[PDB]
Amino acid sequence: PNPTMPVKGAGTTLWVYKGSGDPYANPLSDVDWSRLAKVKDLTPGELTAESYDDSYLDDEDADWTATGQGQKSAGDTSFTLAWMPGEQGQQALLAWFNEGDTRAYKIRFPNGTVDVFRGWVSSIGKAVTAKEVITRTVKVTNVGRPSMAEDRSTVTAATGMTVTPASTSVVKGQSTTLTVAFQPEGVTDKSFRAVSADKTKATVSVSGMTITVNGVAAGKVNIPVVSGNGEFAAVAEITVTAS
Amino acid sequence: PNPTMPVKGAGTTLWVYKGSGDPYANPLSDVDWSRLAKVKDLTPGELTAESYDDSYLDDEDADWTATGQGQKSAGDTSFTLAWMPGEQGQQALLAWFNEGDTRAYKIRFPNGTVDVFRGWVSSIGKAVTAKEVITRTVKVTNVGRPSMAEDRSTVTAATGMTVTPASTSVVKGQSTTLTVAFQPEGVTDKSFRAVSADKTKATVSVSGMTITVNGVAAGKVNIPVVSGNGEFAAVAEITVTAS
Amino acid sequence: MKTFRWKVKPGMDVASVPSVRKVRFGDGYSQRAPAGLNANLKTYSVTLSVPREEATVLESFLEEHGGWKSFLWTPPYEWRQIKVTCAKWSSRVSMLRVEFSAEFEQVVN
Amino acid sequence: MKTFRWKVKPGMDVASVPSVRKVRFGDGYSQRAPAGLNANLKTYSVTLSVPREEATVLESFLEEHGGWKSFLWTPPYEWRQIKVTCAKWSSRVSMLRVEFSAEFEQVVN
Amino acid sequence: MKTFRWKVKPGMDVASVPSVRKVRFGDGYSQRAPAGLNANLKTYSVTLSVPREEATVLESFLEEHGGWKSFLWTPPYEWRQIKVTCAKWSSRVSMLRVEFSAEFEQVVN
Repeated sequence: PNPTMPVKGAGTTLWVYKGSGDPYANPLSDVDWSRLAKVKDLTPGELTAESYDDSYLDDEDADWTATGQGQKSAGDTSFTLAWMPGEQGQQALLAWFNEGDTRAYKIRFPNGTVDVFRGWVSSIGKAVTAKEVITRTVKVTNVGRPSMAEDRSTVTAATGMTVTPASTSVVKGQSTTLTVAFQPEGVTDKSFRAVSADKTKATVSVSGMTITVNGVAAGKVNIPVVSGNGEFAAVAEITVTAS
Repeated sequence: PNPTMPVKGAGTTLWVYKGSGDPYANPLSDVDWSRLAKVKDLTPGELTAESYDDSYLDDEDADWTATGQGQKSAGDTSFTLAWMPGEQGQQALLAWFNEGDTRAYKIRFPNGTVDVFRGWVSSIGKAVTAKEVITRTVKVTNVGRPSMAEDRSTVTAATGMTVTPASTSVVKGQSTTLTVAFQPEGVTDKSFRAVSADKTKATVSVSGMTITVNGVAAGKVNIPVVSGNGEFAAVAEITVTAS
Repeated sequence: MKTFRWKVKPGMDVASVPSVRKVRFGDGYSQRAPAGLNANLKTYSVTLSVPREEATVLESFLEEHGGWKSFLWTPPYEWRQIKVTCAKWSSRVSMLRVEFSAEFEQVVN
Repeated sequence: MKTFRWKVKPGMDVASVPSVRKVRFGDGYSQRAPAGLNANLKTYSVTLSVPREEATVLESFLEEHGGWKSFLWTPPYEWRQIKVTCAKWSSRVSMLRVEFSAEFEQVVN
Repeated sequence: MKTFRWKVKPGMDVASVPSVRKVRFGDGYSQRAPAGLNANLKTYSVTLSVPREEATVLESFLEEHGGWKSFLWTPPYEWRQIKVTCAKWSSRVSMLRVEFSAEFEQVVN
């Protein structure tokens, strides 16, 4: 995955946001993103711009016209993908079209880079021919300023994660905090998500680098944590005492 | 008929409602429907939506234009079929054009799914040429809200996620097979991933289900497996022996 | 309520035409004086586009003041809070949105 | 008859233009009053499109009142039933439809 | 402040309209005189286009003189500096720029 050399463009994936945080903040993490599979083809948006006139009467050299840049559009992103009406992601796409809201969607390239736009569905088509798989054709009109791949030009790549949990007794009506160490050379551009095992013995609450386990029921509870796209993970064990 | 996998499009039928009830209620039954057989080709209408300006003088970062989804239109559905004037179904189509009422028509795909539109005939054509069948070409302008196949789908979240590993010994140069229960009362529509909590002793491969646990090094290794975005998860244990 | 908190569309006209005392007979000598103290109070041809549900709220705001009872407003033009009065505020109710054409004349009292 | 049952398609013009008493003092000062006692009445620039067979019924309904007299109508703007009067109702005939343009004026009576 | 520094883009209108005393006699004859003593003054229909930040400066310059008062300007027509007064200066706001339209009237004073 070298982003300073040309790449062949095979394996480019497409995702649509379904979370609540800032979509431009951490687009490398595929946590709150739904993948649209079987992409037949994809034409990205065309960042254009309009021109204002910049020729004045008092100006010398009136022989040559002059202009200037104005408001830049984000273009339309079109793509056709295999039609699977019974698969989640196409249902979400049709709900996105019907509701009419402006959501974020990212394109991941075979480069380690991601281009995330914001827009709304402006077209939903379908091609039905024999001897060829039925395809669904979608067009998304973009609004605002997008987050290009040239913005995320630092990427520390992390490659490190660990957990130091309390792993101690938890009493009823009280909760413990589990330590997470995520400093592989300090600079980091990755995230994580922690969950419970049975959701009955103890429950997890994670918000902003902090993990809190509350002992709903006694026994031994297991907590798995997965970071970012899923490259790294960890497991913790917590004991809850009835008394 | 699998609505979650791409289909080849051969076997698509077109029907016109001749009943008096609500066509959108149960389109799956052809009771009050007349078949328009011998269809040379079909082209479903494209669902489009106009745009309204969303730029405001009080906005900051005005360099990029903003818009919003306007009013949706169900497009025009075209189809060319074999000209058999004397057979009922084409005379019904001609009467439909002649009196120009708004009528319902459905398209059945080889998936068990159906797309039912509602519109009026806007064009009736013919193509006379020797050495090939005379074709009647029809165009229909759709009015109002269509009932797409995705509207008739369903989802299940019966909370039936379970991880069944071997949880037994393994030696160098071998592998072990894991299992995931993908039957929350049978029907499910969610994805899952699995990754080792250390990635230093034993590796994991998510090959169509069968988490393959490979004992590169000895020790007790824990592998989290998380389904969806973190709705449910578990941790499997593998004890790689010294020998 | 004393503050117009809605947003206006890009193209808004601002007319000034200040008030001066002019004396000139025919095309001879001319004399000009600043006339009053608050020379030009400007005028903004404001246009808005709002969903059909908020049209009732916008018209309730404009109707309660009803020509008199100036209200505070910060134009996107000089970003300074002023006191303005509206008297026409015509409206057009499309299928999904409604457009408001109002005239805000700035006042002093 | 009392109620107007036909429907308005394109997006009407809803003009308020309240009447106020305004006095303009000297150096920028003024004095404003609401002039009247019961709000402003507001008028709708309505346009119908009807089949050629139903245009006679609409004409009969609009002519029975005959400029004077008021009928009930719920505008698709605030969804509050009001009493209105119509005085012109121009109509243009076409091959299969008739397009009516009219001005409905709200009345207290 | 004395001099106008902004520049006019599109192609203005420079209207002269000299004032003359004309008497029309009977069978085709007449009698004409220049009426005044010092030429004709001419007026320029000027339009500026400015970024949304400099529009405040341009407005301050045009409001300081306030209809009366004169400022120096070298028109891109004869390149001879003249004294002019502006009295309307309408302005239309846009997303990134502001378009001023004004009428500059030359004055001897």
